[PDB]
Amino acid sequence: MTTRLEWAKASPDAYAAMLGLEKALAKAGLERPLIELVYLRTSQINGCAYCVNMHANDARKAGETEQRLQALCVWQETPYFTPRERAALAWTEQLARLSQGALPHGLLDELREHFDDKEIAELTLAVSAINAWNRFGVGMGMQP
Amino acid sequence: TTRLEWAKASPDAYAAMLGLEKALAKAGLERPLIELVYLRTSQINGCAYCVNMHANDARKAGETEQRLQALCVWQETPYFTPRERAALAWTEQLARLSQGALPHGLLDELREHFDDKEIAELTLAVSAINAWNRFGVGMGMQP
Amino acid sequence: TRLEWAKASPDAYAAMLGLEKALAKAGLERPLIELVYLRTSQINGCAYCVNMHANDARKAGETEQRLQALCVWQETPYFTPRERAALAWTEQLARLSQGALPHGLLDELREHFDDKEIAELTLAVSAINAWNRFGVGMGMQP
Amino acid sequence: TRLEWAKASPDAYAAMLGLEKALAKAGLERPLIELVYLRTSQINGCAYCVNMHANDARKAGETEQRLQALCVWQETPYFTPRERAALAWTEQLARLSQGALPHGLLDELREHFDDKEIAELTLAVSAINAWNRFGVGMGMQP
Amino acid sequence: TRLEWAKASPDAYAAMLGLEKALAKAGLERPLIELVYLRTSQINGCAYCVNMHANDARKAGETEQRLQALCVWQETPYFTPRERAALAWTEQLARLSQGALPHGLLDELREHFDDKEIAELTLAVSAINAWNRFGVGMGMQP
Amino acid sequence: TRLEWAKASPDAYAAMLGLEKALAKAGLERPLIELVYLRTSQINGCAYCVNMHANDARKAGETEQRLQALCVWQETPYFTPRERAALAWTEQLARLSQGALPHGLLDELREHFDDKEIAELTLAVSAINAWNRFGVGMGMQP
Repeated sequence: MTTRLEWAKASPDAYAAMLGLEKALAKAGLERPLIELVYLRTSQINGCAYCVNMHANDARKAGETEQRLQALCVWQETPYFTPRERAALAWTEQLARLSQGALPHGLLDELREHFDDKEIAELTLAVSAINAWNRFGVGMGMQP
Repeated sequence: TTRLEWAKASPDAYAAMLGLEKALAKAGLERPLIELVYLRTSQINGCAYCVNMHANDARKAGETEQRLQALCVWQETPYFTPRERAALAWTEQLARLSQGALPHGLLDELREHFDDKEIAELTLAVSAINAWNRFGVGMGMQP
Repeated sequence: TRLEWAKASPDAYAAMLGLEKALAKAGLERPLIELVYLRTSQINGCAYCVNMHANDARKAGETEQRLQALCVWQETPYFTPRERAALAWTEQLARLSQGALPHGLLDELREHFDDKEIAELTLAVSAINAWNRFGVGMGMQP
Repeated sequence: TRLEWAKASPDAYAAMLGLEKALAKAGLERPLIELVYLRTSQINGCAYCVNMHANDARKAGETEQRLQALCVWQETPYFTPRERAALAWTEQLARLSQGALPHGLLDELREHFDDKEIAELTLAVSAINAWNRFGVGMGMQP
Repeated sequence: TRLEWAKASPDAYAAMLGLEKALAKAGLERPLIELVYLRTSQINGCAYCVNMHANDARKAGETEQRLQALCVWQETPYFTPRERAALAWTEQLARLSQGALPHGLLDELREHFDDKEIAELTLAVSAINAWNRFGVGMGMQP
Repeated sequence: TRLEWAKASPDAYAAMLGLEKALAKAGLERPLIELVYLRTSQINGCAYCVNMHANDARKAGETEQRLQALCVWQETPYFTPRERAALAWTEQLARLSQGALPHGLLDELREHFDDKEIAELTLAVSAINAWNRFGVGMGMQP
């Protein structure tokens, strides 16, 4: 990492609070490989190069396949993802671009074809946290 | 009103999110600035639950009907301090992170008004409301 | 202001005031017109109009809760089905430059308004769209 | 038309007609106004107004080359520095809902128009923006 | 032009011409291809191509009313179902960078065209999208 | 695929292949071309092309760090000045439907490439844009 402002040095509290997001999802029932896809697809949408690099590397270390890794930015028209992963990425895409308009009503319905309500909160936790990391990532000018 | 009571489905999720709130309660950054950050991001993201909560909180604190109504269109008004306007510029750009690059001279601009600890706390504020909005919209919360 | 356009062109101003005279004599509820003006001025980024029409709406006894929730009205229970159908029209027509409007849309507001009300709502929308272009164009701050 | 808005509200029709009376009296060139009208109608997707104003410009003869190049006017050499300035304005005010307008813009047109003219141009912009909303919303088709 | 690219790379020019050579041989009707070419060049902001294909279309018959209405074709009564299907395809493939194609679109197209004609329509779309890229990139003017 | 377009139109497919034959004879580095193809397909949403060009880039060189960073290339240190100039051109021309090309942009790539190289680059950009339209349009999946 290179950065324009060492935000964990300047505010240990903020850094500790953000780790708390990670600590809660580390405990989550939701699969780590799904979460990695959510982190990776979100960081791509948000243009956070540090987080893209980080989370591609982690998904790959856990053996994520180069085929799914390269195709994730265009997942909709690929045969590579399960209906469960696809519902979670639809959620991810829409919630990454929340500034752009209303979220479709039936999206949460589609999720619950594939996930229980606890998984959905954990999923939304993951979206929420990466969107948070990306904002420090890009705002503080961090680079891989 | 909600479609999914997520704080009950995942107590860990809720605590962690409260964690962000506990950290900003300890922040040096002023609460009335945090309220405008929260209210404005909530407007941008279309979180009607959060817009309602944070408008209400700013007002009780609080904080002036003219500034609350003008906030959505702050840029072209004379109601906000140079420092508030630096933070609101930051807030607008970071709400719309999916939409493109961040103006590369922008962080330099809020360095004219905040120190680095404050920048970090501001970005924490920006990041937390962005997160709460994702919950408010995702779970279909209404005022 | 950057350019006092009413002094520059008295004719333009009186044509613009004439829009207000036509809808001052409209059978459409004033409080609703106020919400059309405020929402449109929000969408178009006209601080002068936002301040003016929030202030007039409040003066006329609109609620703070409704005034602060207007920008996110879709996901609130504060507005009547009638107000909601007008605000959906307001929103689409504010953004006319950004694509087609759904054809089912006029049929939908037809369920809430008669044809004279629709025509009057559309005048309201056009007028504030008009006022907003002068507001922003000429650099008016509130 | 799906809805006879002039029949439904005679006051709306008369107010709008009054905007056309003000600009009929204005100093600003008619051929410039027809380009403003046609370009806005293109951006707003009002097929009724595009057909009406392209026909009217052709009738006053306006020049098929300029009519066909209007929609891409920026990278053509068919338009004057004064038309280009008015068309930049037209473009920005059509799209007012999409964000703020660049502050240099009003400064730039003051290099080509005096303040009375700017007020008349802006009236033309607002007027056609208004007609387009009636045209599209009421489902007019040529 | 800012860069005479055919001279710089006669090979590039030769492969680009090969697109036009294949479409010359196509079953698909020339007047439809001109509309596709015209509408794409409008959308992509290539004034060079706009000028060229409006001119070609007209000198081949085709009708001032249809040429002025092309840019708002959707809300006009001027175009056949066959042409409407190709223009929707054209609009969407012009704006490929802006999101996904409706899955229904190809099926819709299949009601009016055979698969050979679709392939040829896609070639046409692809070719003008290619020509506009040189046209705008190399700073060519009409 | 939803439509075997090479069988429906052998002539379309031969023409498209002739674009690839021309760029195979180009001086422009193949590694640079695979990045332009890959980045364009990402932007245009062609999963078929993204798979193919990710795979060919990896075969041949080239280095997971770069493949995964490409979609966010601007904010990485992984790409050379020459490559960054070509990727700015690629991004802009991918999104031609969205506005005017920045006016100093050719002159910037001109600091890194001679004119032949910038007919070849623009040929690559144009060809992958064309391939993406067949891929998305015919509903091809990897």
